[PDB]
Amino acid sequence: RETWGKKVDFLLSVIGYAVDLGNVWRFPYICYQNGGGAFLLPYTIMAIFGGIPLFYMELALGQYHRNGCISIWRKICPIFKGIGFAICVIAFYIASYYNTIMAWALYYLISSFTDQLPWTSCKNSWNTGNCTNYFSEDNVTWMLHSTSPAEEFYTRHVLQIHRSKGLQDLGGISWQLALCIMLIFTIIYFSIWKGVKTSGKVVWVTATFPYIILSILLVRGATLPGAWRGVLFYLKPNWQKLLETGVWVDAAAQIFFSLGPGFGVLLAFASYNKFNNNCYQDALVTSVVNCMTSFVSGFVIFTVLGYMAEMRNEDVSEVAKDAGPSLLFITYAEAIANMPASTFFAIIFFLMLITLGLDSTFAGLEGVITAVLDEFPHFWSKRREWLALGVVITCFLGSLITLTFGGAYVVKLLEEFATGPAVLTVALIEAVAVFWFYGITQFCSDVKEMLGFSPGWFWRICWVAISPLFLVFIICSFLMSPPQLWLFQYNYPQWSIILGYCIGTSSFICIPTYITYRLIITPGTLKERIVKGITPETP
Amino acid sequence: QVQLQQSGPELVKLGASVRISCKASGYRFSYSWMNWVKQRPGKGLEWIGRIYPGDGDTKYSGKFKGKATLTADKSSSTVYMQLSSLTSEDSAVYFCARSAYGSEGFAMDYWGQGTSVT
Amino acid sequence: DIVLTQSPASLAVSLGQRATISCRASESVDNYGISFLNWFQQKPGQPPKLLIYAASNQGSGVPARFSGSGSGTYFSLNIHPMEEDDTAVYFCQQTKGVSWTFGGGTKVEI
Ligand SMILES: CC(C)CCC[C@@H](C)[C@H]1CC[C@H]2[C@@H]3CC=C4C[C@@H](OC(=O)CCC(=O)O)CC[C@]4(C)[C@H]3CC[C@]12C
Ligand SMILES: CC(C)CCC[C@@H](C)[C@H]1CC[C@H]2[C@@H]3CC=C4C[C@@H](OC(=O)CCC(=O)O)CC[C@]4(C)[C@H]3CC[C@]12C
Ligand SMILES: CCCCCCCCCCCCO[C@@H]1O[C@H](CO)[C@@H](O[C@H]2O[C@H](CO)[C@@H](O)[C@H](O)[C@H]2O)[C@H](O)[C@H]1O
Ligand SMILES: *[C@@H]1O[C@H](CO)[C@@H](O[C@@H]2O[C@H](CO)[C@@H](O)[C@H](O)[C@H]2NC(C)=O)[C@H](O)[C@H]1NC(C)=O
Ligand SMILES: COC(=O)[C@H]1[C@@H](OC(=O)c2ccccc2)C[C@@H]2CC[C@H]1N2C
Ligand SMILES: [Cl-]
Ligand code: NA
Ligand code: NA
Repeated sequence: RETWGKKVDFLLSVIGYAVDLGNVWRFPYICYQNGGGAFLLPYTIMAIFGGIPLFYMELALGQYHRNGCISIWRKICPIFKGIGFAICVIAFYIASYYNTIMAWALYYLISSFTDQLPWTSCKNSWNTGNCTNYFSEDNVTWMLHSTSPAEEFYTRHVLQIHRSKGLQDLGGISWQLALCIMLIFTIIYFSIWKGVKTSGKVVWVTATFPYIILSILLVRGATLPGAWRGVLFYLKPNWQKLLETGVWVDAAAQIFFSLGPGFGVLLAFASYNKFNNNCYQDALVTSVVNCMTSFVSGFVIFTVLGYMAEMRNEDVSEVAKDAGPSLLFITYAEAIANMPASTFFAIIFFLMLITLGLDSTFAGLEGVITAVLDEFPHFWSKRREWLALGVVITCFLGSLITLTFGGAYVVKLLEEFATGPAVLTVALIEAVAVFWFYGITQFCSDVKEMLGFSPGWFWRICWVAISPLFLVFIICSFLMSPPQLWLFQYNYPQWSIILGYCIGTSSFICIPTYITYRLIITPGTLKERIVKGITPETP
Repeated sequence: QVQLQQSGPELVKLGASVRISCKASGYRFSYSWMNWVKQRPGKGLEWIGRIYPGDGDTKYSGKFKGKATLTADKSSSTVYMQLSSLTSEDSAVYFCARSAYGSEGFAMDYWGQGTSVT
Repeated sequence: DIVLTQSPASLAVSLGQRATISCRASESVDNYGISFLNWFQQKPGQPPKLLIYAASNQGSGVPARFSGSGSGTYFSLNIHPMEEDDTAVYFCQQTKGVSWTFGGGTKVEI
């Protein structure tokens, strides 16, 4: 057994895991759409009530048994051992489109290495038609079908989405994106080549650059004309919108996604921690750091949006007609194109996005490797490198389909599914199993032995009263509202929803399949069949 | 409708210079490349360069980097063209054209009238 | 500077006979699904007129008889049927993002 080494290593690694590429655009969009400037209070309430306890429970579970994401269940509740496979498939599905977005960002960074940014003007070949969506319009002009030059650069040069008619006409593979994703994959492989030592060494570098980059971006945005309007927009309470449970559900989903319990990463990271490590302080520090990082990201995003709106002489939120991964590569692309310092700030922002994605990718791959390996302890000789190569190859094969010209469609389909109810249901299953079958009193005694003091009654009542209730409420709300995907001038067909539902179900279906397998594999009567799978196996 | 107007023919002595303009109207002047071609008497066409009125970026194909200069004036919605060190070898007719959109492969659909330069 | 060669240099095609003109470049002109090659046609003492853009789509004021097709390196332009007013020189030109070059042209007689 190997430990994390330095305590700061685990803290930095889990902090880098907490910060995500999707935490810079989804959070501002969900705060603007629901709640507004008053969205912080329901967000904080939902956080305190249901996200920090889940993080603490996952950290304690990882630190106690020092096992992966499949053997922990076998140690606590063998009847629910399919959670590891569900976590693995969820991580693979996420990592496909995640590496696709990494390739897109790397291509943007490579193309942003010239003195003149290619998306400033629409005189290039990829930009063809509408060019009336510009900055500082001296003369009045308005067309109902205008397209920004940055949008043309993103959708016709990087993505080349104009060559595909949607999910049906999915043909052609971009070689530049292929090379970028190959370099990203080999960088990831070299980062987690040996084990957690190299992972911590690279986290020490790629987890501090994003923070100074964000500080530079904030100080640049503050000294801009019109940043005050964006500041008021981000800080304009709307208490009338807080009277329905939709905003609370959205805030709970956002905080659960940001903290990320049940992803199979916290358990693996805490498995490498010392037995006498205080997980309470670590969990609290990580939670507050992630919350402040999300708040700063929302601040800078809204400041940039307000500056853009002031430059376009119009109210804010009118320059954000599309929400998602394209929001960055459109709005920020235009902002840096109009910025006095274009190349430097564009490169800095692209490097920030690259690091943000890379940290999460290392965390997920390390968690998957730990989960797969800990099931087979007899492979500690020279199997780590082979397993890393295998998981890298699997991720590459999964992202190959997303690497196509029309890969943005499948990337968005995965991101809306690959990340959603499939992970929340897994987290709910984990929590319900731990707090009903393993026993809340047993877990409290275990964590007291770990630290030295019994946990307070607040967590004891929370884990059994409000966390599963909030999780099941989130699941019910999400399952009762079918999604309506909308990419650039394209409406997802009916069969796309069915495909998304089936791929989302294929992850959650692991738990019932393992339940049936354990029921049909454990000899005994009908009543003793469940009993065997509930009591933990003797060491 | 898109109409391109060109000046009449001129006479150039040995080592003199000429100035050729091209008035563009009826469309977005600042969002369409302006390119000029050279047609020798009895011979084929010859591209001479292009210029973007909205950005002022000029591109040269052959050895006309120091021989031909392209300037644009958005105030009057016209594109100018200047040639230096003109001899009898280039005693041809120079045309003016506007490039189309990118999705049409920078089509050279609209032409001018051509000026007979001696 | 992509070099474009047009063959044959002179075509002798009468009424009722298909007139196929093909010019081959040196490098591929397809980058985003559009072939950066256009075909022109000029009469003696007349400005040239665009016939087809992107080597696959007909122009605005161009008769449907000036059909063209091709992708990659080889492009073809066929006129069927053709009249006595088609005895004009046809030029094919590339529109790459670095430099543009013109061909040689075919002298169509009758
Ligand atoms: C406001 C935004 C725009 C930028 C703010 C930057 C901070 C969010 C980053 C920059 C450096 C990061 C710190 C780098 C050093 C670590 C040491 C770590 O200390 C420990 O608890 C363990 C160390 C040990 O075991 O000795 C606590 C988190 C912390 C302060 C990190 C917390 C988050 C920091 C301050
Ligand atoms: C400055 C504002 C506008 C930023 C918005 C974020 C904060 C309002 C949220 C984010 C994280 C929340 C914190 C997450 C960690 C907990 C630990 C908690 O510690 C305890 O003593 C309670 C647990 C116990 O005693 O059993 C006190 C509240 C606190 C700091 C929360 C207080 C409210 C916080 C800071
Ligand atoms: C219990 C077993 C379940 C097996 C798997 C079932 C999968 C069912 C198909 C996917 C269901 C819908 O999937 C989920 O839809 C919700 C809304 O409904 C989307 O949610 C979206 O809109 C909601 C508002 O309604 C926002 O709060 C949220 O941030 C946004 O992402 C999720 O992004 C998507 O993950
Ligand atoms: C500006 O964008 C609009 C729509 O995004 C373009 O309108 C479409 O043009 C294509 C090709 O010209 C037609 O096939 C579509 O039918 C048009 N859409 C509609 C709703 O009519 C417009 O052409 C663009 N401007 C350009 C390219 O200059
Ligand atoms: C899309 O989900 C993620 O990126 C998750 C996470 O990433 C992964 O779990 C992951 C898994 C496999 C590959 C890459 C990332 C980073 C943070 C914390 C939870 C969540 N994100 C907000
Ligand atoms: Cl958040
Ligand atoms: Na987060
Ligand atoms: Na990260």
